[PDB]
Amino acid sequence: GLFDKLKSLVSTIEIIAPLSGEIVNIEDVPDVVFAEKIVGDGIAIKPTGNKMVAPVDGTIGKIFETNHAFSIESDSGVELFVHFGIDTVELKGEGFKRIAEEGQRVKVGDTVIEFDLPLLEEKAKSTLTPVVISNMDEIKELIKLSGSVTVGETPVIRIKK
Amino acid sequence: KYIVALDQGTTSSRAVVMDHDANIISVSQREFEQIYPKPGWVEHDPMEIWATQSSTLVEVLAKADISSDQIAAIGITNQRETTIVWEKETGKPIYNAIVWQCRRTAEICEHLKRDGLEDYIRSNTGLVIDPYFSGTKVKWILDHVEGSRERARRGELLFGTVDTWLIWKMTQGRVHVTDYTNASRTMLFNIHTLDWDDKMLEVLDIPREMLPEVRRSSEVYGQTNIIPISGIAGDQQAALFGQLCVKEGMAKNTYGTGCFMLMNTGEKAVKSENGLLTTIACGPTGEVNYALEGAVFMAGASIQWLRDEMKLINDAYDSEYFATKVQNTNGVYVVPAFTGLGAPYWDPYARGAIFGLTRGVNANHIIRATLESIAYQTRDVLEAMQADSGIRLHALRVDGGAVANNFLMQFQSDILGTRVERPEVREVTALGAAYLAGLAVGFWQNLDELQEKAVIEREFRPGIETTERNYRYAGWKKAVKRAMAWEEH
Amino acid sequence: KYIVALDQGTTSSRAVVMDHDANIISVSQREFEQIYPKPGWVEHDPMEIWATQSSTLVEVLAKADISSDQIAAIGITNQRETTIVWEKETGKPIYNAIVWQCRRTAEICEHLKRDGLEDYIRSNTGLVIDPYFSGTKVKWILDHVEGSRERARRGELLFGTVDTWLIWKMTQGRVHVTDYTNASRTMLFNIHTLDWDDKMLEVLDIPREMLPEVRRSSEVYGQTNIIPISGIAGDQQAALFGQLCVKEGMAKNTYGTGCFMLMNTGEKAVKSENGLLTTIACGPTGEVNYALEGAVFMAGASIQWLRDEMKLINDAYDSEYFATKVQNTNGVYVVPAFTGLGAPYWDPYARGAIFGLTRGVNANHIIRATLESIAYQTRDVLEAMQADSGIRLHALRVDGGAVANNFLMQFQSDILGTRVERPEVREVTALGAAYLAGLAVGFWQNLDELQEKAVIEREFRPGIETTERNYRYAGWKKAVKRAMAWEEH
Amino acid sequence: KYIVALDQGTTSSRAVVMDHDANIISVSQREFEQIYPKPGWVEHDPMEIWATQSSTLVEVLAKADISSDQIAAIGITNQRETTIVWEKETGKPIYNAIVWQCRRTAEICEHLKRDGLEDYIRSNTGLVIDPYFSGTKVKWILDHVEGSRERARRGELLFGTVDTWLIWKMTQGRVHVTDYTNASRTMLFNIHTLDWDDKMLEVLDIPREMLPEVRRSSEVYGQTNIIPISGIAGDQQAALFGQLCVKEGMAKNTYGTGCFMLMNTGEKAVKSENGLLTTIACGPTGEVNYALEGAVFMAGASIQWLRDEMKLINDAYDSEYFATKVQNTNGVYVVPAFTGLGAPYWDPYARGAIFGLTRGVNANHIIRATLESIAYQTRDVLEAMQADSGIRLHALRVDGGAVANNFLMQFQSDILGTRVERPEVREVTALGAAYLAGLAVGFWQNLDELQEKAVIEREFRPGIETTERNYRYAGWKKAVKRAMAWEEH
Repeated sequence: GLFDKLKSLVSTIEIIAPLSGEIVNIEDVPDVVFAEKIVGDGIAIKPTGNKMVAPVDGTIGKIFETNHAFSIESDSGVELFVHFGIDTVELKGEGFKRIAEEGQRVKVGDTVIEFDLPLLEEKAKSTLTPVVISNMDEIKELIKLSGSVTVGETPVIRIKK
Repeated sequence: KYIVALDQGTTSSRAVVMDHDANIISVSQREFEQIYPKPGWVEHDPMEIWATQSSTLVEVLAKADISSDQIAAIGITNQRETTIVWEKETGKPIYNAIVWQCRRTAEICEHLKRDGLEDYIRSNTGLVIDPYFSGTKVKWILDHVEGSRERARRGELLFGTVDTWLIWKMTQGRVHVTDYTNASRTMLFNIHTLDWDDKMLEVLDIPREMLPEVRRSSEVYGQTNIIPISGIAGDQQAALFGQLCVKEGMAKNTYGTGCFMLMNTGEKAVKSENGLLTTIACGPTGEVNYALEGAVFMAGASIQWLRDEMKLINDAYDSEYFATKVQNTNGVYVVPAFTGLGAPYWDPYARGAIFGLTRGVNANHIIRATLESIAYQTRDVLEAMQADSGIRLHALRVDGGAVANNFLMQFQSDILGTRVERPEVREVTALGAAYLAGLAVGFWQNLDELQEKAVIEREFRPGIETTERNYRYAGWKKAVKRAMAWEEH
Repeated sequence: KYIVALDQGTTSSRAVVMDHDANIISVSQREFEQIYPKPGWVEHDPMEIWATQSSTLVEVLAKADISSDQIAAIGITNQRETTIVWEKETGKPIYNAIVWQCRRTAEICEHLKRDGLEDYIRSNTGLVIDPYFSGTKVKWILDHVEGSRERARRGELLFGTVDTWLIWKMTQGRVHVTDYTNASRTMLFNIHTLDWDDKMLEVLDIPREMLPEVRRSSEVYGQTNIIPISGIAGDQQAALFGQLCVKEGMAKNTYGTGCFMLMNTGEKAVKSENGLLTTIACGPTGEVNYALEGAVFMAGASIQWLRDEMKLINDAYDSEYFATKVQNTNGVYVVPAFTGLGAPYWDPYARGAIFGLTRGVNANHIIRATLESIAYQTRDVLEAMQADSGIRLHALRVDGGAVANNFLMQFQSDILGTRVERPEVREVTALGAAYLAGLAVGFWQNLDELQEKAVIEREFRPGIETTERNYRYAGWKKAVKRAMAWEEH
Repeated sequence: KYIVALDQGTTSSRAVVMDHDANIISVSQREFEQIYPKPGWVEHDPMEIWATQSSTLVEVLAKADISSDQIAAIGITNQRETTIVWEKETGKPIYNAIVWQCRRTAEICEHLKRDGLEDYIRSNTGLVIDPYFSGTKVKWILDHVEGSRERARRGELLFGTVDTWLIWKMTQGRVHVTDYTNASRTMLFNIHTLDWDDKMLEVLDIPREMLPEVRRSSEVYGQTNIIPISGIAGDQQAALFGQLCVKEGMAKNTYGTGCFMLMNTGEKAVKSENGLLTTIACGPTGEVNYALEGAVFMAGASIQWLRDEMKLINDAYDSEYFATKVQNTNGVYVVPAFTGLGAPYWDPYARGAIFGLTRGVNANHIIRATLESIAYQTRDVLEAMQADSGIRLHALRVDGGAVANNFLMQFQSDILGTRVERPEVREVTALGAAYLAGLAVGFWQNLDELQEKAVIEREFRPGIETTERNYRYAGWKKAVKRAMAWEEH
């Protein structure tokens, strides 16, 4: 069964969880540009269910052509980068159906990419998904949350500007 | 007053006039032919190297109306390794300059290995048995011309890399001198004893009568009525000095004809075990320090091949425009092993190759792959550098003609996953030779009077595309493994 | 009266009007896009294949003011293998034509081998498990669209190679027919039983409801208000008929997009053991003969890549001028495996490559090496042909667009060390399909009324340069061994 | 639901699918040949115009899976003036479309002047005796084919500009209709009486039997099983509607093959005395308004000549890169009078010319001068516009394929010394024809529901270089005076 045409229980910048699962420290992410804050700073997520969603209300900057990752620009002047797993361009597409469009206006919770996690756990070297602010010069304070998150629902980061 | 620097490249001759506190007051570039007799072979005519480098010297001053009176000293930077043997009386070579690039002496090199002289030449020269160095190149000139090894002991003919050929023409024959950085490169000079190694000199049947007086890189060597010649250094070793690197762990990478990455290792000679060289470089006062080195033969020269031979671009500068019109190379790899590989691979038998071609691959996919191979070669030596030194670089200070290209610099920081610090005087090879010269004449007294000038114009950081750096690099290492060992022997 | 031939190529659509005793009275060519979704992939839009091939038909007649009344019959030649699945009611494909070139079904092909179905498909189809054939291409379309294998049995969708798509559009849906030469190519049709093989049809889960009525190559199949359609043959099998080859041991090589060499082997199916195909071709009256085949995927298409993608030449014809400005390729080899190799190698994983590059290699060295790889590929299949047949050819009768190039034809006879007989009507693919059509309508009654037309315009003989043919070819076999197996799987 | 627009250009065929409130949901472009029989002559094949425009229609819907059911209406925009005469039964032209560009009827034009019919044709058609209009082009087809003026009265052959040829092919022969904007262009139609002028029809011996039913631009004309055809307008008159210009003094300039500047002048026909045209355009509900017009024949077509004939650029888009590499044209002027001048000059005898060449003028100086002549031609009509209207424009609202070029747009505002307002949907010719169609079907009811969509993406202002605008323009007016009257007569 699938509940997408079914109504949902809706209800100082917060970055809402692009996907569900446990929040994991980015320095536990086994690729040093993430582990050492090089490309940006934020958190990681050990993913548990099949979609990747717009983490803020803003425009999609770019979806990588292999579909595993995307860039978003919030209206509050923030730029996030969500990348499923590590070295995931090696898959050449396998496991990822792109849903949103390259330069599209999205509101929070809007699906942007769907994925096939059973495949992706067998094949990708790591499934940990970095969500990082790549805009980090411009933001003054970065608060990092913990524990379980649910896609489109739970807050992961609190940035102040 | 001013300092004149005489920069003599692989493909050009540059002379630049400099005032007190490094301002480029005047410059002159003059190109000369590259001679290719056989495919693996490269060659220059020593007379065209002299014709351009002398006329460049007379240009810069005239441009700025200056002559003798105002110039404190003359420094010299030069392409390293290319051997020249000439006539002492006349001033006429018994052959063309065989270039560093040239692969003809690979046959000789193979015998030196089949003997067992590799652990010797490694541990006393810091070098590797390759066609690249002058050692074998002299033997070849000797073995092929008639008079040669008898006119040799009788003393009518002289050896020289480009630093000693240019001063012997500037002082009308008077002084015949090298400096330590250039002699380190010949494979005839011991790097610990700091004098010509004579097991080498034996093995290659070179008479010791041919050789120059090896001297410091900062010392008045003679005068010319061009007036004192006080600095000499191999071009990449003067680029390291121009970067003011000069201390332990300080490094640069120069993007010229080739890419040469060097790290100063103090007054210690470190043994490489990841394919690099142990060479000599200068310290803060022009004294022998050592340095680790990775040298890749083709880099801005590949961009020159697109333009002149291949005719795909018109300006070397139009490669940035066409490379950034396609987002990727569409699986295409250019391996620029036009004169062997070298780099960490050594192997003189690889020739150039373009891999993974498809029906929709266009010219821009080739142009971008050519620029991209410059950044993949830099990563091959950089990780050999880091595994050798035990130091991880957190920025790559760069210089050379090619760093003016923003796509290449950025692509470079994405594939490395490190920052790339570009300076605003980018061709620092003629500054390290001006500094070595100013110091020996008292025009400067030392490097701290010159800290201020190193001003980083731009710093490139790894953007989000750095996440694919190991997928793209793995493709290059497959491509390289197929260009290798093409030529038979 | 006249015969109209409808030649539908990989890259173009040609219709030619012919009078009694083969005079080309009128012709029309119309190009269409080549679609490349992924790198290894090739694709056409069936509607552009129909748009051009219909407008070409309406061109030729108008040019010569002719319509229906004067035309005895219509023959059809077509690019072989490219699968099309469309809608029976509407006349709308559920996907683009996946071309013969396209390599996407290599994954499927690998499973058919890991089962053990290679000795089966070899011995009952005469073919080889490759992405090249339509068998696997249909499975892919089926497996990827939604409705597919249920609309299949329910009979709403139809399979077709280009011969059956064009007639189903010409007879408004009425007749759905193949001929024997085109069906031999699909890997779904038994070549001994002469009907669809149903172990194959099982294995690839294709419903037998999709398939056309396989018929003779010379038979009225239906009428169109374009009037009878009486000849059908795969383009290379109609080139063999146009050459009037038709008897045991008679062969030709066509230089079109690819190079296809075929030898008629009578009413015997010979088993290849040197990498070739056993296919079906016509006899003197349009009946099933067999033929040996070597098919190399890139030949005039490589010359097309120099011109459109690579921009090195402007006219395909200017490749002769620039190729004969350099005397040799200076060690350079172009391996044109843009969509795998195939040829005698099969291996879908090789991509294109240019080897042995040096600093003085220029654009003309690349252009000449590209033309030279067409002659080295022809030699790879020709000696596989000779080792298979047990017959040595003492001349190579050739045809195609590329034989207009004298450098290539001559270089071809030097590397082969055999004569190369060129005819003066060079594009004989649309004559074999006109002959098959004239015969079935009584316009001709038989081939002997057409012997006279084969007039060899030029015969190329091996000049003194044939003495290096095995040094140059050995270089190619080294180059091919390095382009192989590039793509991972 | 959706509106389909069928845009048929001089060089291409475009069909675009549009939802409610103008979103481009899908688009299709398809190029076709330009035929040049003699030098001054231009020509198209009506069958290729139909072949591409029909296949484009079947593309857009398939791309977006849509067919008949969802489409409210079909609007039509077309290149104006090009005459077509075909066969009523068959649907076959007695000749190729003679294009608006084509100069063959200059001989006829010269007789119409030597009579004294210039004050007549000026004051009743708003036009000027030129080869540009269809009037003389029909006479030429008639006078050259055999049957012609007897099959004419007998009614077997029909006249048509591209709007009426496309609908006669869409309604299988049923409706034969023009709209007012397209008929205004033929020089056979009175602009005050709003019916075919029959002193003209006399003079050019055209039978009134050939002519279409002239109708409104917003009216259902017939249905097609493509379903109602409700909008028709000449492409530049639908660009003016797409810009929502529609009121007195509202203007635009479109940069397509040529540059056409038009200003709506209400329900008044203004007499030009500075070389312009008085034409018909639409009002807010699709009714006859008048408009002033300046038409220059070459603009994006010149950029197309650099690319295809001249081969200097590869992409029309690379002209911006190469034009902004030189800072000026180094005295060079390109006068693009490839098919006469026209513009304010009229004179069919001028051909193209490049002036003021020097030894150091390079390809970029030519490329930049070509782009610059587009902005100098726009200034020639703009000041003719301002001197005619008595209104000074304080911004130039622009559209077309060429406005994507920032150098041209900026250079345009510097030479004009006015702002240049660019919109973000730049190809508004297919929107004016969608609006005319939506309105007549009730899909929209009127223009105010569409104000919101005109959103200026960028406004170009005159930078400091506008200070030399009259020095640079004076050079152009010298260049134009020398290209004039080249061809003899």
